[PDB]
Amino acid sequence: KVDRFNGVSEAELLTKTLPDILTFNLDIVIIGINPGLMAAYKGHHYPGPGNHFWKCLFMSGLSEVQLNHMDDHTLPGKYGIGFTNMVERTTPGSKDLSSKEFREGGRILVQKLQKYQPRIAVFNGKCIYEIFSKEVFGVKVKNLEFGLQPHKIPDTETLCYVMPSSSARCAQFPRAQDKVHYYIKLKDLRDQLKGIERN
DNA sequence: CAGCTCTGTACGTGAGCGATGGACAGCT
DNA sequence: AGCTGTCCATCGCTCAGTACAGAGCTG
Repeated sequence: KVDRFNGVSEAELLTKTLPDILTFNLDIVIIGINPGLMAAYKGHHYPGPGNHFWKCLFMSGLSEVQLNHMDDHTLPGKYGIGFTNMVERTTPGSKDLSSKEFREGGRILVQKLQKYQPRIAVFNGKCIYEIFSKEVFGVKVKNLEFGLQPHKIPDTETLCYVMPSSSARCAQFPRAQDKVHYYIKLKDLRDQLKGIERN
C-alpha cells in the first residue's frame, strides 16, 4: 500500500465534493469535468502536482506570477476568473463517470451559466463539451474542435470555449507546453471582449 | 454497403511515494 | 580500523482524457 492522501482513504474522498467559486461579472469560468481525488482532498481547484492548469495559467500570461490551488479564491476579484465542474461527484478519472451523470451535470451547468453569465464559459476538457453541445444545442459534429464554439449559452451573451483537459492523464498533449496555446488564445479572446465593451 | 453509436484499448510526460544503498560522521 | 546508524540522492512504480479501431446496429 502507498499512502497518497496523508492517511485519508480513497473511499472517504469519493464522498467529498468541491465548492464552486462563482460571482457575477466574471470574464471567465473554468468548467472542470469533476473533482479528482486530490481536489476532493484539498477542497481547492486543480491541486494535482502534475495538473497543468496553474502552470498554463501562468505560462499564457493569464496570471503575472505562478499561482497554485491555494490561490483559487483570489481569482474572481484579481483576475476575473471563476470555477465550477460539469459533474459534482468525485472520481479518480473522467472514465468513471456515466452518460446520465454528465447529462444531469449539463442541465445544472447551463442553469448556473444563465445565472452568473460570465463573458466566457471555458470547458476544461473536450469530453464535457461533446455532451454539453448535444444536450444544450442539439448539435453533434463528426469533428468537434477546440477553441471558440459557434454557440452562445441560451438567453445569454456567454461564449463557449473548449480546451484539452488540464489533466496530465491526457497523452495527446503530453506537457503543459502543449496546452498553453489554448490558454493564450483564451487570454486574447478575453482582451478582445474587454476592448469592444470599453466603449 | 455505408453511416452511426458504443466500448475497449493504447498512448507521452513529469511528479510523489517507497525502496535502495553509498557517503559519511560518531563511536569505541 | 571496525562497526553501526542516518541522511539523502536516486530510481522504479504508479498515477493523473483523448483518439480511434472495430463490433453491433440500422437506414
